[PDB]
Amino acid sequence: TSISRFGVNTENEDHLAKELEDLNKWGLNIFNVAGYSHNRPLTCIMYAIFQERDLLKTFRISSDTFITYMMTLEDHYHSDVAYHNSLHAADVAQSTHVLLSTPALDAVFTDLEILAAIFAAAIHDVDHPGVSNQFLINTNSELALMYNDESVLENHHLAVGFKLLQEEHCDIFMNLTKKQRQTLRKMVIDMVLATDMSKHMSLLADLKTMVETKKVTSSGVLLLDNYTDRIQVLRNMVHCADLSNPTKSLELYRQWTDRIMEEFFQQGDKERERGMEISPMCDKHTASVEKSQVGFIDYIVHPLWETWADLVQPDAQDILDTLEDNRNWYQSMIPQ
Ligand SMILES: CN(C)C(=O)c1cccc(S(=O)(=O)N2CCC[C@H]2C(=O)O[C@@H](Cc2c(Cl)c[n+](O)cc2Cl)c2ccc(OC(F)F)c(OCC3CC3)c2)c1
Ligand SMILES: [Mg+2]
Ligand SMILES: [Zn+2]
Repeated sequence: TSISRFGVNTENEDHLAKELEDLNKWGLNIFNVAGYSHNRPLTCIMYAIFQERDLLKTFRISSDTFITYMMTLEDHYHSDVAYHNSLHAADVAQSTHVLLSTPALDAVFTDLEILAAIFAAAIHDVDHPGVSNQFLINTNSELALMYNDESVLENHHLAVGFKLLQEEHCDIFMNLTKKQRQTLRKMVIDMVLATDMSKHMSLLADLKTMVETKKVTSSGVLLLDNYTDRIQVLRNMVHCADLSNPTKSLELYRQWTDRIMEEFFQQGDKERERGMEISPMCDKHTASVEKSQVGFIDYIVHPLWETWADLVQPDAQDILDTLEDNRNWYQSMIPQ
C-alpha cells in the first residue's frame, strides 16, 4: 500500500516519508525524494501536494485518474535532458506549493486558483528538448514555425500538458464545471506563458507597480480585490518558483547549477557540430560558471525576489538572506 501512501512504488517507505515531512518547507530535498521514489519525483510530490491540500476530494479526482495522468506527464519529461527533466518540474511544483501558503497571501486564492497554479507548475516544461527557443528558431524547427517564433517551447508545454488529459483515465478535470474548466485553462496558459524569460522585465515592472499600491489588512495579509490582480500575483509566483534555485540551501543550489550548465554545454556542442555560432553561456571551453551565477543573481534573481519579498513582507526574509549568502559564496569561488 505504498501506492495508497505515496504517488508511487518504493521499498524505502520510511525514508520517503521522512523526506516528505518537509513537504511544506522551502528546505525540502527533492533529489532525495527522487532517490526514494524510483525516480518518480514529479508523481510522488504531486500526489503528496494534492493529499496535503485535499484537492482530490475538492475537485472529485479519483486517485487512479490522478496517478495515471501524473505518470504519463512525468514520462513526457525527457530523462536524458540534464536540467529540464521531471526533477525540475517536481521542484517548481513543490516550491509553488510553499509560496501559495506564504502568510501574506492567506485566504486570498480560491481553491480553483490553487489547483491551477500547482498544475501549471507541474506541466510548465513538459517535453522540453534540452535546447532553447532561439535554437529552435535558428534551426527553422516546425515548433518555431507553428508558434511564429513567440514563446515557442512555452506554447508547446501547454499543448502537451493539455493533450495528455485526453488519454484514457487521465482527465483530472472531468468533474470541474464547464466554467471552472474554462477559467482554469486560461489561468494555466497565463502562468506557463509567464515562464518565458523574454517576458521577465515586463513581469517585474508590473510587479513593482503592484507593490506600490498594495492594500494590506491589520494582520499584514494582502487584499487582492480583483481577478486581474490575483493572476498577476500567481504569474509572478510561478516565475519566482522557476527562478528559485539560488534561494535554496547551497548544497541544493550547486546541484541545480551543475545541471543547467551540462544542458547548456550539450546545446553548444550541437551548435558547434552544425556549423552554427555557439550561443552565450554554452561553450564549455570558455564558460565561467561562478562568474555567471553572480551575474544571474545580480541582474535577474535578486531584483525579482526583493520585489516578491516587498509584496509578502516579512515572509521572505530567510529566502533573501540565503540568496545573498549564496551570491557571496559563488563570488568567493571565482578561480585564481
Ligand atoms: C541555452 N541558453 C543559454 C538559453 O536558453 C538562454 C540564452 C539567453 C537567455 C536566456 S534567459 O532564460 O533569458 N536567462 C538569462 C539568465 C540565464 C537564463 C535563465 O533565466 O535561465 C534559467 C532557466 C531558464 C531558461 Cl534556460 C529559459 N527560460 O526561458 C526560463 C528559465 Cl527560468 C536558469 C536557472 C537556473 C540557473 O542556475 C542555477 F540556479 F541552477 C541558471 O543559470 C544560468 C547560468 C548562466 C548563469 C539559469 C537563456
Ligand atoms: Mg521553461
Ligand atoms: Zn522551468
